[PDB]
Amino acid sequence: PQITLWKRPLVTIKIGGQLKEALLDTGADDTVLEEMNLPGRWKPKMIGGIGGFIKVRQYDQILIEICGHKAIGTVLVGPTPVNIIGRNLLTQIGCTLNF
Amino acid sequence: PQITLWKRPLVTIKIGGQLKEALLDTGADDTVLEEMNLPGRWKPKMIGGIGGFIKVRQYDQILIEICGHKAIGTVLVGPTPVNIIGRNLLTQIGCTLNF
Ligand SMILES: CC(C)[C@H](NC(=O)[C@H](C)NC(=O)OCc1ccccc1)C(=O)N[C@@H](Cc1ccccc1)[C@@H](O)[C@H](O)[C@H](Cc1ccccc1)NC(=O)[C@@H](NC(=O)[C@H](C)NC(=O)OCc1ccccc1)C(C)C
Ligand SMILES: O=C(O)c1ccc2cc[nH]c2c1
Repeated sequence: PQITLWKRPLVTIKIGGQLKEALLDTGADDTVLEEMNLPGRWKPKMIGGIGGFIKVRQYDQILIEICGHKAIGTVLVGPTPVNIIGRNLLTQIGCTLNF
Repeated sequence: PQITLWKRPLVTIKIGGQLKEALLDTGADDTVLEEMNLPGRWKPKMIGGIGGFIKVRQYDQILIEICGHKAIGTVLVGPTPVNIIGRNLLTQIGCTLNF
């Protein structure tokens, strides 16, 4: 699709077999989602943003669908106020900025 | 341009005869710079991110060029480690996300 930016670019995602919604975020290096269980072993990570740092669990090689488009990569899970799809997954679906 | 997301989408901006660089940020409602010398007065404003909330300095009607595209809008000055072009200005240059 082509998504204009008059409102937040929230889209449907599927992860862990569950439909969620998440922000397509070109200002995020990483993907950070709300609390959920994911397969495999996680490792602790800190991520920083506006306001400071938070503690997350890093899961590698996770399947996610973003508007039906499949990506595999690292998903961070933790107490974020919004589900964020970062560049690590945006690149996998061939997402670009255009003007 | 059509900008891929393998690295941060930093672009040249011009504000008050100063060239800077800033991140094209679809996850930012607002535009936030670390500094400028924006014409005098400002209004306080709160913004939030992943780590919590921060007070910033709001300036209205600021003229900015983003990759040579002229825009006018609100610019916040706040504790961001990276200059951020948010959706309030991305819309003005016709920027979209595409996949
Ligand atoms: C999501 C993270 C993985 C992401 N960070 C990174 O990519 C990394 C790895 N961080 C990194 O490099 O950190 C280095 C660092 C950290 C701390 C100190 C010094 C240096 C990030 O926070 N990125 C932000 C910018 C940034 C980039 C690099 C370093 C630091 C900050 C966004 O682009 C990102 O899009 C977030 C996503 C987000 C949205 C909503 C909630 C939480 C997070 N938006 C924002 O932080 C913006 N906020 C907002 O747009 C919101 C939601 N609105 C808002 O506040 O509106 C007004 C309002 C709200 C509430 C009440 C009243 C008014 C902000 C830049 C303006
Ligand atoms: O999920 C956790 O138990 C946890 C605890 C501490 C840290 C530090 C970074 N990530 C963490 C996750």
